[PDB]
Amino acid sequence: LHFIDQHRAALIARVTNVEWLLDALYGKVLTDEQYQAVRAEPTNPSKMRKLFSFTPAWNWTCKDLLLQALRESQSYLVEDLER
Amino acid sequence: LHFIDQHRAALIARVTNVEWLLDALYGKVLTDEQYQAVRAEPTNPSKMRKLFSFTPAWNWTCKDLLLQALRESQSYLVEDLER
Amino acid sequence: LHFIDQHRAALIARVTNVEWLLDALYGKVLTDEQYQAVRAEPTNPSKMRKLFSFTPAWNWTCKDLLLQALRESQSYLVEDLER
Amino acid sequence: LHFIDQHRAALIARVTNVEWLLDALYGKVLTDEQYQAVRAEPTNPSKMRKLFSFTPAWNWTCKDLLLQALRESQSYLVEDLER
Amino acid sequence: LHFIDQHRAALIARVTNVEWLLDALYGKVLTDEQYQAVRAEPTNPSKMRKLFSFTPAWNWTCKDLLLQALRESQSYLVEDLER
Amino acid sequence: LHFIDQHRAALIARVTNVEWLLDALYGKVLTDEQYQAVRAEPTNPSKMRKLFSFTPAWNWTCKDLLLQALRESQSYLVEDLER
Amino acid sequence: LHFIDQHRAALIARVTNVEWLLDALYGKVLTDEQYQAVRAEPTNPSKMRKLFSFTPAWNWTCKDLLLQALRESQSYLVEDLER
Amino acid sequence: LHFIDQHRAALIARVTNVEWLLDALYGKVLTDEQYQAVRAEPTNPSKMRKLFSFTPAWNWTCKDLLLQALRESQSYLVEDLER
Amino acid sequence: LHFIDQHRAALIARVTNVEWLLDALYGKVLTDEQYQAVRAEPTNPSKMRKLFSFTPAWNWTCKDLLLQALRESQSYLVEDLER
Amino acid sequence: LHFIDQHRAALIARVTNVEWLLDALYGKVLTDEQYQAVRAEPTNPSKMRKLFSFTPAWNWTCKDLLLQALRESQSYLVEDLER
Amino acid sequence: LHFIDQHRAALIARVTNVEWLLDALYGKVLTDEQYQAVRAEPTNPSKMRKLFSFTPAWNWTCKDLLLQALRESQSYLVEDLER
Amino acid sequence: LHFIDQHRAALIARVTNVEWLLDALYGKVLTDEQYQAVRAEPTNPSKMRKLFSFTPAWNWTCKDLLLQALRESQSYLVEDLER
Repeated sequence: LHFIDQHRAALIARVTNVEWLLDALYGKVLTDEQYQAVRAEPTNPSKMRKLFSFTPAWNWTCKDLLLQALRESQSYLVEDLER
Repeated sequence: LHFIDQHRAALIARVTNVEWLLDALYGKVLTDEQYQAVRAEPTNPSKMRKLFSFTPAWNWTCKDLLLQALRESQSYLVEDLER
Repeated sequence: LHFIDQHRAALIARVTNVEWLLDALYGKVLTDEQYQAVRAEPTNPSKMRKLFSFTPAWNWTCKDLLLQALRESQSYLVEDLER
Repeated sequence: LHFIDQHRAALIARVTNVEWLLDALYGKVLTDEQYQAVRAEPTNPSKMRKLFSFTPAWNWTCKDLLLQALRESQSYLVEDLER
Repeated sequence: LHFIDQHRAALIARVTNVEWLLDALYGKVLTDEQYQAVRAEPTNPSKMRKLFSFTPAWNWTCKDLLLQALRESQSYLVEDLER
Repeated sequence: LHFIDQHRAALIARVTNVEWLLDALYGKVLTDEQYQAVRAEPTNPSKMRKLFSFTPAWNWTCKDLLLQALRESQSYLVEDLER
Repeated sequence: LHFIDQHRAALIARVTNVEWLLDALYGKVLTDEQYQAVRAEPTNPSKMRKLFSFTPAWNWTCKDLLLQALRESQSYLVEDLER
Repeated sequence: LHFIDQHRAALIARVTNVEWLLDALYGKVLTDEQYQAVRAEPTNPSKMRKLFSFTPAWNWTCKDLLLQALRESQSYLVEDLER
Repeated sequence: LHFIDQHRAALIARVTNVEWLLDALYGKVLTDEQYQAVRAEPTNPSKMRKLFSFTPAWNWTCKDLLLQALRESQSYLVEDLER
Repeated sequence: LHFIDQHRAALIARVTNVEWLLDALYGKVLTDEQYQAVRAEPTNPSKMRKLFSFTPAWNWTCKDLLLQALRESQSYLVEDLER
Repeated sequence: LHFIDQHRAALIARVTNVEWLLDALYGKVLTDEQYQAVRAEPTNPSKMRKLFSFTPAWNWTCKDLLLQALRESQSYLVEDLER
Repeated sequence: LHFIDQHRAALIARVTNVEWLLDALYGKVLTDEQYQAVRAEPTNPSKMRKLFSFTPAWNWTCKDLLLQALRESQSYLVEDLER
């Protein structure tokens, strides 16, 4: 939801595990060519920037799934960020 | 805590026992694929580098547990470093 | 078949023996340079992803043989996954 | 023949091994400068788009050679596509 | 079961008889090649760590068999563990 | 000849004496650094795969010589395999 | 035959006379270098493991010969185990 | 000479020992930085492609030296090649 | 200071230890994203070029620290350099 | 103290009794895992090198105790060395 | 000096004792991290390549010291090479 | 000379007394570490291989001395082999 958009800078500068997020979000909201497009990007902040460049085409449900994926992957990160 | 960040270079260049540290930190702050990635790295300083590249996503508690693990494993190392 | 696609994440995150999958599937669906490329990848989930990136060109028969290889290798893994 | 342009979308979306096609077609119809031009393109669908962008300058013989190269590389892919 | 996962560090740090464990687990869960791979590992803790690296593919039954093997082999070790 | 390629998986999974083959094939088709590289590999199936990863450069005569060495060393193995 | 791999653990754990067995199996399926290799192990279980690691290359005839050798050498073991 | 570029695809697909070629050709036609760049290439066919990417700047003498290095390294490979 | 700028070509072509320089310069003049970006660059001269690309934004003090790092790390390299 | 690293080559090349040294250093500076790791090393100089690879993590006190162990254990070595 | 650079291929392909060379060169021209990096390299020619990758930063004195170390270790090797 | 490496396989497969050879070649060609390393090898053919892997650094004189040692040790072996 709006949480990921309200903390764009922190998500860009602090996410360390993009691989699990891409695996979780594949097929339902990510098409494959986008998967190889974002995967070939060299460094983690750049991959986060590329991934969030595709958000404006998403609905509430897509952001909800992304937020759930972040909570499942790094609960401590979102817990710190919300505080 | 801030200790491991302020002494990053010394931690990279001087610590020698990494895989015990991974076992101590496994299951709470590191996941399985991250464990495999950090373990396959050949040299000890490079493994420390791979581990430290994962720090930015961590909160205060993760660094606290890491400091506890280092104190438990090499008390003499941290004792010398803090001086 | 569709089984490997609809459990893509589980195959990425849980398969531990990729070597026998390669040497069994060699000569019919993977060529030499592809085998060298997938084998040089360091970590097991990363090799799984490298192999799965080649799937979109495959037919029903290739996925059927791949599934048969999984069933022959780890019957328990596929048995747990299907449940 | 007409197979490659009548199924342009499938070739763009499903070809996974492009370097074998490139070096097979090198020298006879492909000169170097566009070889490094296409080789620097990051993801496989994009390289397929770049390669297909040069097709309007090809005659029947060149596209027949390309079809033969595809048949030699992945017989299963063309067999599925023709179906 | 979950017992071997919740006490992973202690099982790594204390188990000294890997030989009879590998003998008992051969065939039903363990094939020849990775048995050879684990048998070439120099130290006992490293052998346990390599063995545990292959657990994510296991189901409940495999973990139960491993727990039974540990109970049969070292009653004192597990008896210390639950307490 | 084609025999060693058509049963590649069986050769990977069943040959146990790589040392005599390496001694027999040294000098004429094996180079010194090649021998050092293949000898440093830990496990027998991995050594066999390292050896077969270098076969595509071989001609008919080299494969025939290797098959002759196999027949000389383990006649029973090739006899069972051909049946 | 299937007997030796059906009860591998008990054979490792109970058989006590290895020198006679190696003498019986020498020359026909065991090479001399294998003979010194297996002889160098300190304990009886280690020698038995070194021998059994060489079984995957064996055919039915070799397993039958080994079964006959064990039957002729240690009867009490075979009738006790088969029950 | 023209031999190496007329058989370019075979050289890409079948050369297995490129490291000796890099060792021999260093200092006279290969400079340090490109040697390091090609040395970091993952797979042997990719190494061959990277090395041949530098050919258009070579004269007859450099190609002759490379051909002589191929002959002295793997006589069987070339001998099969022209035939 | 001006020393590193006046010998730019020598620093690009002769520096062999990039790892310790990045470890030393981290935190004060290098950001996290800069460290990750430079760390993924394949070969040492390329990493030197990438590091020098950000120099125009540096003051006298940053170049002084960089020069001190070079002097203490490899005294022989600089000592040859000004001579 | 600083004595041990200034004569590192002679310490590697001449020390013959390692088991007693590891017994003396066990527990206070040496953990069980690294004890097993160093003890499994084949040759005495190699064991010394494995031990010395662990020095950078040590403080003055650990080196002082190791020096005392050498002095009390082998007198001829140190009495030849310091001169 | 220039001697080791002019005979680089022979040094790569013929040196058999690397560890003594590293111990001789440790401390004054080799740092700890480089020592660990070269140590993990599997094969002797490959460790020679890794060591020679660090030459460009060296001055005349460092190469002279390396030449002296080779003369001290294998006088016969350099004696044959110079001829 | 060329005699020992032209009959390398027979030397590996038939030489039975290595301790006398190491005593004869100690010091002049063999270093202390080299002697300890070759001694720790368990089996005689493996010891012969360990010794022969160190021959490429030898000149004509070392090979001549080794041939003289073999002739002095086992006249029957060389007499049979030369035929």
